Amino acid sequence: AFPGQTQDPLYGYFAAVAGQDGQIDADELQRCLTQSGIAGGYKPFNLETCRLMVSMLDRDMSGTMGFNEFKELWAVLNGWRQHFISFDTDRSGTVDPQELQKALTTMGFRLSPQAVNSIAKRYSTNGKITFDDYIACCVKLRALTDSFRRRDTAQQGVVNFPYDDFIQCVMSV
Amino acid sequence: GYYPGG
Ligand SMILES: [Ca+2]
Ligand SMILES: [Ca+2]
Ligand SMILES: [Ca+2]
Repeated sequence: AFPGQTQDPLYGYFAAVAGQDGQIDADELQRCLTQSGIAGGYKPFNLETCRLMVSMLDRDMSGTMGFNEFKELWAVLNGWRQHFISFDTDRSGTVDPQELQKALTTMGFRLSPQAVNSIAKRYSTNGKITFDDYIACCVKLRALTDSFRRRDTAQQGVVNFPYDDFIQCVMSV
Repeated sequence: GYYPGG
């Protein structure tokens, strides 16, 4: 888009992550975000979170992350970090199932509390959700809720899903 | 919807 963006201070870091083809793929992103430490600890930054980010920030349908998309990524991660810190009211560095229920309610989701508890356990070892997994969980919920809403033309909270539509929709996030 | 909504 802007060939002179080589002068941006983030460009060198972008280029190192991107390597030979000048684009960032989710594996490269995984390594980047892991070695950036942003999620804390020693575990890898969840690859599924990286794949969701590459997909959702994509501006040119390239399926890879370029420099402006990488610039946006950091702003988005900063926003999520603030959102995470804010619902981590006991400052454990993790979001528990009760903390998650509040976060999701505050975002306007209207979910069965049992289901929230189940979801929390699905994105953690012991109910305590790390930053990378918090993003994955919340983004997936929004994407699936959005997909459902678009198909729910009567706004009746029930969708008729033909199999093909169901599979393509769910398997894509 | 990749930004937080809360
Ligand atoms: Ca690359
Ligand atoms: Ca792209
Ligand atoms: Ca906590």
